[PDB]
Amino acid sequence: KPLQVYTADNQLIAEYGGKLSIPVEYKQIPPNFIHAFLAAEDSSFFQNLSKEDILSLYVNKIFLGKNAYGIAAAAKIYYNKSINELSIAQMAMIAGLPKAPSKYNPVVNPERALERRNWILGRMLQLGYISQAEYQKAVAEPINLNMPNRDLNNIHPYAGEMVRSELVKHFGEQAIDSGYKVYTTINAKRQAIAEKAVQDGLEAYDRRHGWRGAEAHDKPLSEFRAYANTYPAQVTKVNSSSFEALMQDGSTVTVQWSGMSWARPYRNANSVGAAPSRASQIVKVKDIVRLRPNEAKTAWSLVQVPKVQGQLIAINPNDGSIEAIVGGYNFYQSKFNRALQGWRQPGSTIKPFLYALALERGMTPYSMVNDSPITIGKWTPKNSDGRYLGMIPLRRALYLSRNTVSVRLLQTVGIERTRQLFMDFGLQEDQIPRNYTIALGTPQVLPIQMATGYATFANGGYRVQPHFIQRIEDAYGKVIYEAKPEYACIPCINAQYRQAQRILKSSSAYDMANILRDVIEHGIGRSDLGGKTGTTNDAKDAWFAGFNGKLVTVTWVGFDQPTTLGRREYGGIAALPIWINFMGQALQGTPAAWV
Amino acid sequence: KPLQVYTADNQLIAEYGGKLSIPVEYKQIPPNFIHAFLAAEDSSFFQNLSKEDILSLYVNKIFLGKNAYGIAAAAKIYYNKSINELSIAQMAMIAGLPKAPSKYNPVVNPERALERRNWILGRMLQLGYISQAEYQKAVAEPINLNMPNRDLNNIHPYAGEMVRSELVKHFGEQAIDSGYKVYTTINAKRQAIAEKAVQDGLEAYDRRHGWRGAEAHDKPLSEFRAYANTYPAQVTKVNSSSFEALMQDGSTVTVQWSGMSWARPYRNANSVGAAPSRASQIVKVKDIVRLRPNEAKTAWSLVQVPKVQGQLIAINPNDGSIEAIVGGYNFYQSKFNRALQGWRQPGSTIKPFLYALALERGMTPYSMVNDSPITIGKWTPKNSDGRYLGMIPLRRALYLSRNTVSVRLLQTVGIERTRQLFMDFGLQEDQIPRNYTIALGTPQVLPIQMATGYATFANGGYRVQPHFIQRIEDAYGKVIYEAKPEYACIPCIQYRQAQRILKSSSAYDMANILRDVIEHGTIGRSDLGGKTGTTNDAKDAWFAGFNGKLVTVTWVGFDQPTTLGRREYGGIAALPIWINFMGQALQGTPAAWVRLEK
Ligand SMILES: *C(=O)[C@@H](NC(=O)/C(=N\OC(C)(C)C(=O)O)c1csc(N)n1)[C@H](C)NS(=O)(=O)O
Ligand SMILES: *C(=O)[C@@H](NC(=O)/C(=N\OC(C)(C)C(=O)O)c1csc(N)n1)[C@H](C)NS(=O)(=O)O
Repeated sequence: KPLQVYTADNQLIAEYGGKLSIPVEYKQIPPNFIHAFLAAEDSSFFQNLSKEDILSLYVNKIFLGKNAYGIAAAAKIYYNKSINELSIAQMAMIAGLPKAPSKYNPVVNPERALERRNWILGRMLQLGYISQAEYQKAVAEPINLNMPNRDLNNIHPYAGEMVRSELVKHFGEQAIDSGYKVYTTINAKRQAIAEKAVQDGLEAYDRRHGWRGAEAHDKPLSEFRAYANTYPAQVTKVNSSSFEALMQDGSTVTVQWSGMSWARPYRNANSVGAAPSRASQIVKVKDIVRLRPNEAKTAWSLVQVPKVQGQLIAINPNDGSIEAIVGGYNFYQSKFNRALQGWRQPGSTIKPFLYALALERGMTPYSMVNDSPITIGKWTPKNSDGRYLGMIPLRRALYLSRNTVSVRLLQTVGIERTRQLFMDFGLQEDQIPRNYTIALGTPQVLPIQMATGYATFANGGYRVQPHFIQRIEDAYGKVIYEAKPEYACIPCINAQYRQAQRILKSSSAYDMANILRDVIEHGIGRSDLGGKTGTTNDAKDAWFAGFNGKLVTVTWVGFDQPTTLGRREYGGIAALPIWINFMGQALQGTPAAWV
Repeated sequence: KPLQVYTADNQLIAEYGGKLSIPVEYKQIPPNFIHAFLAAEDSSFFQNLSKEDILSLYVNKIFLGKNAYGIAAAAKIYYNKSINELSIAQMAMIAGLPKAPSKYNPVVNPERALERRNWILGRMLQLGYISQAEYQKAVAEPINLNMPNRDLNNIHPYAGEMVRSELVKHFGEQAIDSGYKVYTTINAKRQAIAEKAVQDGLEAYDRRHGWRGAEAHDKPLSEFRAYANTYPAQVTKVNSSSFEALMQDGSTVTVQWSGMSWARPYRNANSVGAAPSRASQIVKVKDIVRLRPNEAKTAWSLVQVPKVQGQLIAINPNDGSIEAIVGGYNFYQSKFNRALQGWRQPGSTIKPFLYALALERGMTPYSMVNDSPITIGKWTPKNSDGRYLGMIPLRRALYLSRNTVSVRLLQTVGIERTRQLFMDFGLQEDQIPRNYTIALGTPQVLPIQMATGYATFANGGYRVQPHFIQRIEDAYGKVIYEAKPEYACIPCIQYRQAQRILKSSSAYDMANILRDVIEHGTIGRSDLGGKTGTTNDAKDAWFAGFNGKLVTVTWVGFDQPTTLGRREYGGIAALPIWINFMGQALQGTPAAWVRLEK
């Protein structure tokens, strides 16, 4: 009974196997397997009937490491075999594990394991259980691990892993052994859209930054893996306008000029070389490249896995339901989920929060704010363009992200009142400094926390908690957990007990939502959308946080090791296209839904 | 449901607790405990109130290290507390364990444990779960582990551990979690006798070789343990005829001259110094000594834990039932079991086996054998006393353990026939050389193997297998295992008949040679036979003996082979232990001898 993961549309997306026990009838056990146990220790005081008799009481229970309880579970976990498919050497390997299933474990100590195994094999021979022929064959046999994957997550990988890693982080490995059916809030259609939007958007950034050369040269093709619809290939012949490449299935393909002409060489983030004029400028024979076929598989193109990373998080602003989550370019690259674990600075993307606090004090979007030079101790917060617009409306100050106005508003609204608000918005106390730079978007945040914050605007001023579990059923069919979330608007559900806490005045949240809608309509065929771009120092991060009354989406683009994305790569350039693509498709065929 | 260890007499002597889970109703959990779990991680995506509802599904299952499954089992294992007796700091400590019950465990990483705990306490404060008063109190609170012992083995330690260690060696730690009742072959009365006989015998050897000085000097008293009716004490004041010592309970005691005057100093294995004339010659202030009190209490005496080791193994020669087992001086001094793990040379104790084969070939105890110098290619075996008795009867050659006669009999018998016999009674093929020195007792053996050997004489020529399990019951009362041993004599008690490894007449004649050896070369008994043994430079002292109902093998020696002394023999050293045990174990039982079946 594995841990089962479902989307909100009843689709089984992942299965997590825990502690495994496959009981077998004693008479079904190969005699050599019993012999391997009998030879595993020099002396039994319980040729020797008694140990065989007492072995039958433990044979399906013995902890053999790596979640294996009993001989059948070990045969499955280690070799993906039935006990009847095991070789003498593999039987001797398993029989050496009861004593210390870590010291003699073949996964952790392969040397120490073979030492123990060969000793048992030698003893099986001395005891007459095996012939010298069987013995020589078995000692020469390598470890031969064929460990099946028991963590099945090949449909919506980020969504599946979110469940396993969270249960394990909070409740440890026993959470998987439970055999529970976890019904998530994940919308499979929206999840599929998000995965494609992040892939396309990262590839769009990547391509405009240029060809970075083959990922490897003169390395074995078998050491590479396909992912994100990219297939490792080896360059075998280079011509003037085309090249030949060897695939992982042994077939040779040809890439025509049209499939590689895009390859202007990357020089740095703000520079690409001249458009290629010959295939020899792009590839060398023995290069390990990535290719992509078309739908028919009649044509192939030279592609590139982006070095840049990204994420997308989409929540329901009324209850905090996580509808879609993408934590990187592709889950094969690494299990790392940037939506939940990726601490980055939010930049201008934090301003709607602070400005909503100014609106709380009695200001209006039209209220005049002062964009002039300022000082705190010695520090001078300067504007992006080194310009000062003087007295301007609050809404224009926000749209143009004026840093002196922000610092001035922080002084008006007080640091602590803002820190408490950032905390109400979802933000971590420890990650929020007790200084004036917070008005700038200096606190490190998680994209999920930003989504929670933007939901306050979409919902009318309420604090919602992001959640991914709708219900949990036991293996026997009983509902053991039903989500009871805090709702911003209870009448809104029935287009439910817990009412969410109001963290912002209704009028301030509504005003900020409309400023955000005006911002998105001065920088999809929809009129119910609002949003804010963000970019950090030296374009180390590109953000877009936006919403409608039914859905909040936060997109991020950047390198894991903070490096410039490029002079031209503002939040509005790199993150915004991902947001648009997802939102346009996720909201296609839904009526206008404002605050 | 722990693993229960029982004696043949249906008496519980040990309990082994495995994986523990004490389920609790959610409403019975202190709110601060739930708060500690809520504060254990920065973000929950299941404030964060949803984690509370999901926590109820895991609260009795969460693996918290050291066999603890669930909050109540951790409160018990770590603090011997109920969840309602836990402090805020202890609740924060437990709540920090789910993530990594090894990287944050207070038993293994106390530094990492406190780091994680204090962080959780800090977060409980920031979340408003605890006041600053509750917080300052809790951070200042030390680890405060009060771990109850769940491996109860304080009655017959070597017997209890034999069961736990064997199940764990063959079937791993899951063997304990099974909740099975093991009804063993151990006789509690005989086991109690054996423990006392080994202790007394080792102490008798020890005392005559002199005072070796305190076991430690300027070391912490808390690092020592009481065992074998010896209590660690620290010398605090030394006078002319007496000394003051600090006990583990904090009380100061006085040892008078009478309690320490025995302390002639050990000079070497064959020498002791002058009798002490003042307490300063025996003890220094800050010395870690062992003391012993009266039957009630009035005075204390300076005692010494022997450096010498010993063992005793007693089996039933008809089925191989292990009736008594003592693996060393004290299980608390050394967990190691010399009866089952102590590979040593048997010396002259092997001779009855070789001489028995010579009887199979048609020789009689009276047959003349040649005790003269002999050369086996390169090797020249010499006799113990460097004497040669010439033509002597086979039985006298055995009694006086004549090495040249043994080598001559090995040539008559043949190495392989001998090796086959050694293997037949349990000796290990790898431990038996393919040379003439085997006649002298050079193969490395276990005392349990020697007991199995000597049972062939007591039973009339049969191979029995030593065994400690009579039956196993599950927690629900069902018999899941019943011993089906090989019996030497079935009418004597399915049923399994043991294999004959020696001729009835050979076993009978060797038994009577052994009887003569014990009756006329050393209890009010005439049904006993036995053999002494001593190895080169008295590195080992043995006594293997029996009656028709019981075989006992005793051994004395140092773990790192060193001489016992010139005088220290068979002897002398291992024989008094055997006598003491046998005399008492057989007290009130009729005469029991072997049976001839030509
Ligand atoms: C908003 O994201 C805003 N960015 C900034 O205030 C920050 N850097 O801006 C400069 C121009 C210095 C840059 O080098 O990009 C900033 C805030 S916190 C941090 N680490 N950097 C931009 C200007 N507004 S947007 O509308 O262009 O996104
Ligand atoms: C038998 O145990 C017999 N001992 C010997 O043959 C051995 N050593 O004897 C000497 C005298 C050297 C000794 O110091 O004890 C011997 C056998 S195997 C080995 N490594 N050494 C003794 C003397 N006879 S008994 O009657 O005491 O058993």
